[PDB]
Amino acid sequence: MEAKAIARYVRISPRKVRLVVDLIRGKSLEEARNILRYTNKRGAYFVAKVLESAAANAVNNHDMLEDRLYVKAAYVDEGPALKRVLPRARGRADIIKKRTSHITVILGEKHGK
Amino acid sequence: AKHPVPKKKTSKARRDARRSHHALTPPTLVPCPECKAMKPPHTVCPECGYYAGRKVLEV
Amino acid sequence: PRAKTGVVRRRKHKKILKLAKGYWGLRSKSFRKARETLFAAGNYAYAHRKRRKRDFRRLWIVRINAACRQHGLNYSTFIHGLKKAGIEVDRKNLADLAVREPQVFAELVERAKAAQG
Amino acid sequence: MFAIVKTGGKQYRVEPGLKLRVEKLDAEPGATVELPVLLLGGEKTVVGTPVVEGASVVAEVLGHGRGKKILVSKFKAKVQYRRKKGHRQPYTELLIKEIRG
Amino acid sequence: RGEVAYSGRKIWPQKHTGRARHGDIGAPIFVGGGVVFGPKPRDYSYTLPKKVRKKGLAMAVADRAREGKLLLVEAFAGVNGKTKEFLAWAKEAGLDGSESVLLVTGNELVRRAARNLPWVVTLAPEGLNVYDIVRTERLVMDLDAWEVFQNRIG
Amino acid sequence: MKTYVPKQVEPRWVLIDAEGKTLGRLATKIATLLRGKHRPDWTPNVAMGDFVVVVNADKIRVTGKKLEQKIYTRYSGYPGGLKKIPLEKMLATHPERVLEHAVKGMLPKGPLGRRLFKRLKVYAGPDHPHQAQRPEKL
RNA sequence: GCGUUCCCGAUGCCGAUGAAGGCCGACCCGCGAGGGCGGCUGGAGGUAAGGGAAGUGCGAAUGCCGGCAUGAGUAACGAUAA
RNA sequence: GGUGAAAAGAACCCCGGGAGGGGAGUGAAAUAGAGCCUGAAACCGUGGGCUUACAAGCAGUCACGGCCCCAAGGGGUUGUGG
Ligand SMILES: [Mg+2]
Ligand SMILES: [Mg+2]
Ligand SMILES: [Mg+2]
Ligand SMILES: [Mg+2]
Ligand SMILES: [Mg+2]
Ligand SMILES: [Mg+2]
Ligand SMILES: [Mg+2]
Ligand SMILES: [Mg+2]
Ligand SMILES: [Mg+2]
Ligand SMILES: [Mg+2]
Ligand SMILES: [Mg+2]
Ligand SMILES: [Mg+2]
Ligand SMILES: [Mg+2]
Ligand SMILES: [Mg+2]
Ligand SMILES: [Mg+2]
Ligand SMILES: [Mg+2]
Ligand SMILES: [Mg+2]
Ligand SMILES: [Mg+2]
Ligand SMILES: [Mg+2]
Ligand SMILES: [Mg+2]
Ligand SMILES: [Mg+2]
Ligand SMILES: [Mg+2]
Ligand SMILES: [Mg+2]
Ligand SMILES: [Mg+2]
Ligand SMILES: [Mg+2]
Ligand SMILES: [Mg+2]
Ligand SMILES: [Mg+2]
Ligand SMILES: [Mg+2]
Ligand SMILES: [Mg+2]
Ligand SMILES: [Mg+2]
Ligand SMILES: [Mg+2]
Ligand SMILES: [Mg+2]
Repeated sequence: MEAKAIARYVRISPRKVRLVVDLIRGKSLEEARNILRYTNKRGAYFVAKVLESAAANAVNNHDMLEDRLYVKAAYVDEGPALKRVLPRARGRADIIKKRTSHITVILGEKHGK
Repeated sequence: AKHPVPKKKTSKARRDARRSHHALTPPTLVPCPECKAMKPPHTVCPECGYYAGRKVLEV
Repeated sequence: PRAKTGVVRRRKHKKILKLAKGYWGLRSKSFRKARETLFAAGNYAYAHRKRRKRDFRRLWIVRINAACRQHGLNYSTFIHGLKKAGIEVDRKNLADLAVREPQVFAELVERAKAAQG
Repeated sequence: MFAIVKTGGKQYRVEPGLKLRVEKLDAEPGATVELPVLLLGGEKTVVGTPVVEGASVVAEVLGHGRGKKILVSKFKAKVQYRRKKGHRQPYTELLIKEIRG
Repeated sequence: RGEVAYSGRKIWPQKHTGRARHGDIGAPIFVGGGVVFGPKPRDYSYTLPKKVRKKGLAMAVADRAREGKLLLVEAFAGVNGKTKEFLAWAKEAGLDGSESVLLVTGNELVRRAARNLPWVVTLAPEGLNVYDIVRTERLVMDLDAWEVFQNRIG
Repeated sequence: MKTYVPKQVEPRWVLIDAEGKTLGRLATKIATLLRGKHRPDWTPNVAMGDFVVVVNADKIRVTGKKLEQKIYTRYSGYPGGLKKIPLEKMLATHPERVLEHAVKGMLPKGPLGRRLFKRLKVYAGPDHPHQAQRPEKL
């Protein structure tokens, strides 16, 4: 059994968040939180936050039991970019694109033999 | 928009290869004698403060 | 009536791309880089199908040589001996006799230097 | 034993009981047996004896299931302004089961 | 590209944009653009040799007849143009409906009657024509019509 | 249909001492041996020739004049240096190379060729402190 | 020759026991263009034999419209009055 | 431009400031959940199989060999040789 979360349209850029999601892929939820807690990155906030939601769901909706659970897989996917103008010299006008993320965490439970 | 400019779209491969160093390092962390907590070495942290430590508050 | 591209093109493309599966960059991903790669591949195979016929000739001839030079003499002498003896046999291919059952080959050698003695 | 038959303009080492393809033979029925040209002995206790196109009476008997098969390849020719695919070659095959030396 | 709603202003300098050379956006490389050899309204009719028309109509009936599918009726007990009636009539006429019939008469009423039937293609005698003849399996005409036909050709 | 191919074979060492020989006429043989062109298993994609040890280089004879006649360009340094060293000298100082260069030269260009050259063991003999199988070919 | 759109064929025929379209296929047919057959998706259309008619087949036109890449986590974030 | 036959447009609970999501519920169907039918391709990701740090390239092709899913054969991969 697994439990998942997904934040959609987060509005940080994938490349940027992926970086921290890579940090927690496959750790105990404990380790996960600790790591995010002291990871110096905007993405920390977001990822952690959806970690938490995943955990909740797990325990609360899938009688899953905190102590036992880790990050089975995680991953961020690109959402639709917000395209803004950015004016340049000689009146050129480029389009900057603030990108947008879909973060996904899915926890499982670990052992017991 | 001017003088030097790249002559070829750079392959996924070569893009990714460049990024073989971009991976993040997990924060470095430790016990804290008073809390079962985790804090960076050589820092006070929001509980534990210290033995003769300054901090939030403690009784 | 209008007849828009509709389906057609996508399909003709997938066809080519199916063929280009396995190739490197967009050579396997680009419905045209693929087609470029494919032309070459076609020619190479045609060229190479003819090549194969020779690649093996050579193996064999080297096979034979090492083995009959092993009883002391040229592939060339050996072959002439055979010709002179009459032996549609061998077919450079079937001097694998050189390897499995040497006794056979050995005799063949004698025959070869027989018609040369 | 052994034996080096010649057929399809190619020669093969045929063994006590096997086969591969040889090329369409006028052996119209599958339920048949042709014997093909012998060409070198075999070496066992039955012999070890070769000869000048082995026209030594001895034949190899082979029966054969079969059907003019096919396969694939695809022969594309290309230049520059010239392409030709108009060859899917498959190639009539003839399967066999060799019976005795 | 002329019939099109746009302007004719030429969109770019033509010479140092560093874009492709272009005129107005009507030109058919454009999407916005106008159609190239599009269809226009046209008249597909042509005068097929009167004689051939005659030959054909003859040839057509002929055929249907050499098959045993031509029938000249006379008895139309069907009246006031009532489908029930034509039906019953077509019954003891042989026309059961397993065969498409081109009923040709001048009888306005027999038209009305046989009209709405899916397996019947009703037609006045001056309407006799090969397409209809061939469309249908069986051919049924009142001598009335068979005369005007015999009179479209003698 | 047939085929030919060999299953992994145990390599066979060999010891030769062309102490008196013309390098290159010697070397030519040493190569044929390196790639297994003498064995009738020969298979070109696979690398299965003798191992080949050679005591007594120095010694190797050489035809006409190659006193500062035969010159080993061989070394392009990198910036302005095409170091060239005459045959006498090689022998005079690390002479095992004379036969090495020779053999490497008549070996095929690929990874495999690169590999076979490793299988060659040349010592300014006699004595190839190194053998636990030496079987002298001539 | 193949295939696309449309008409006759059609008051027909195929179709929720699944149309078109999409994704697979190492199978069958065809020299090939293609055509089949099977699985998955899809959820309402499709349309033989044989003919008829065309807005009928794209890789290139510094083509056109759109989407998304590369450069790149790079230059930069607009007065050095803090 | 287009959810669905019908808003039946998701009460309520859970994490979250919210957005978002997880359950619950409606629905024949919810990867029909609201710029929602179908949902191709470029492009971005996650997992897996084979592969790779002495090697020289229009990137393929031909032959052999090794490993990985079915068995006188196929499929995927690619080490070396041409
Ligand atoms: Mg301005
Ligand atoms: Mg850009
Ligand atoms: Mg990649
Ligand atoms: Mg078109
Ligand atoms: Mg020319
Ligand atoms: Mg105008
Ligand atoms: Mg003007
Ligand atoms: Mg330009
Ligand atoms: Mg330009
Ligand atoms: Mg228009
Ligand atoms: Mg005309
Ligand atoms: Mg009617
Ligand atoms: Mg239409
Ligand atoms: Mg039905
Ligand atoms: Mg059914
Ligand atoms: Mg259609
Ligand atoms: Mg056109
Ligand atoms: Mg062209
Ligand atoms: Mg563009
Ligand atoms: Mg840079
Ligand atoms: Mg910099
Ligand atoms: Mg900077
Ligand atoms: Mg509606
Ligand atoms: Mg679906
Ligand atoms: Mg749906
Ligand atoms: Mg619908
Ligand atoms: Mg959709
Ligand atoms: Mg992967
Ligand atoms: Mg090296
Ligand atoms: Mg290596
Ligand atoms: Mg390399
Ligand atoms: Mg190669």
